[PDB]
Order: sequence, then structure tokens, then C-alpha cells
Amino acid sequence: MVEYTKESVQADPENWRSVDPDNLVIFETTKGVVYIELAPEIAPNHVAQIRKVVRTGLYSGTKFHRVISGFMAQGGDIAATLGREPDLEAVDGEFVFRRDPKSIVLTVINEEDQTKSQYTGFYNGFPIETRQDELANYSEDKRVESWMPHCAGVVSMARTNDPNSGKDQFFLMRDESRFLDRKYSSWGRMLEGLDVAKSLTIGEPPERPDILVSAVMVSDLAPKDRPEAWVMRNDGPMFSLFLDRMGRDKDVCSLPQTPSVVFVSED
Ligand SMILES: [Mg+2]
Ligand SMILES: [Mg+2]
Repeated sequence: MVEYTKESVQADPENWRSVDPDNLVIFETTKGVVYIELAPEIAPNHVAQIRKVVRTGLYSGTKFHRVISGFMAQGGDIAATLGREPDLEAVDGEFVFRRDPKSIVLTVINEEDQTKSQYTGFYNGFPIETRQDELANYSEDKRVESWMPHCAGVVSMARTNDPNSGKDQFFLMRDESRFLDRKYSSWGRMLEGLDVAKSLTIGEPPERPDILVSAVMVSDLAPKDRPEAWVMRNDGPMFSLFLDRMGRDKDVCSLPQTPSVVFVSED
């Protein structure tokens, strides 16, 4: 809706947060590129797992083997294309995190007095849903339960009925899917490439699935080769204007994603 230049973003740290290259993953697919920001504060062990799997090279060539319109695109089944079970352990479910409301502060969408058991907002460009902050007054850890809801753009971990079976398979959220919330380990967000995810070939499985051609951690690239990503600061005034413009009656998943931009290197 609004295009932001690299110059305008770099000059304005009040409104733009630079993404850590070790939190930035490039998924090159047969429908285009997806840039994912990892969310270590939301799912620390899953974020470590994704870095680990990416760095094995084993995601390369994995299919998007389960793609459901209006839901998600699932990929990352290494065994299916490697031809053998990979040397890879499962990761325990991380469906919620314990948030300190004095430390990790959500930007609310509506400033009106809250009256529900839960609310949503943004932190570092990630959508967040939470139990009420007032519970932290008396909880044993002075924290409250929060999670990253499965809005379009979120990236999460596939699993079986076993909550600890997440390992390699992931899904790219194509549409708001709140029935997944608190049941699947969301761990990242597509800064760019939601449209790419929404274009992956549908099927269970597709006859001829799209492919995750390569995955790269940006921190593993030489400095001059690194794309540079920025995410609008939810607590800054440009985001206030964005909410004004888009509608503050909307829940976090009915808004667009937090404005984000990825700039690739010159030749
Ligand atoms: Mg769709
Ligand atoms: Mg409250």
C-alpha cells in the first residue's frame, strides 16, 4: 500500500527496526522468495531448531506437499526427498510463552478500556495474543501466558497428535487460522513472500508440488551479500498512522502485517 525507500527507513530508527541477520531466513521456492523473521522470544527452541536444520542444507529440494487453500502451505519433510530418515531430533512443543508485561509490551490496536479475558496486539512486528497483563501481579513468575496467533504470514511447526513431534516440517500461514492457536508452535513470520506462499500449488498432495529450492540464514552470508530487512516499530508514530488508516476496530489478524521491507544487495 505504501512503498518505503531504503534511505527513508535507514534515516528513521524511531519507526524502523533492523532485523538481526541471525533471525532472518531466505526460503527460495519455485514460486519466488520468502523472507522469514525468526521469533526467539516466542519459541526459542524452535528457532534454534530451524537454524540448525537450515544449516544442514537438508531443506533444499523439499516439497510443499500439503497445501490447503485458505489455510496454509506445509513443507519441510526432509525424509521424503532425502530418501532416508535425517539425523534430526524432535523439539518439544512451544505453543505459548510466559511474557513479562513490564518488559515485553504489546502495542494495542484499540486504546479503549479492555473488557475481555484476552486481547491482541503487536510486538516487534509479530502478532501476539495474551491473557490479561493484570494477572502478572500475582502469578508465581510475574508473567502471563501469551502466544503468536496463526495470522496470515505466520510460520509454524507441523506435528502429529503428539505435541512433541515437531521436527522439520513447517507450515506457511496463507490465511488466519485461529483454531491452531495454543496448539502449534509458531516461530516466525514472512516479512516478504506471503503472496508467494499463497501461490504455492494446492493439493494433498499436489500432483506436481512446488519446491523449497534452498534455505539460507542471512548471518551465514558474507556481509556484502546479506539482504537487509526492516520491520516497522509498532510503538512508533508511523504505525499509529497505519492503524488509524486501516481501522482500529480490527483484530490483529484482520489487519495487514506490520509493514516490513527487505532490500537486497546491489551487484
Ligand atoms: Mg490461500
Ligand atoms: Mg488489561
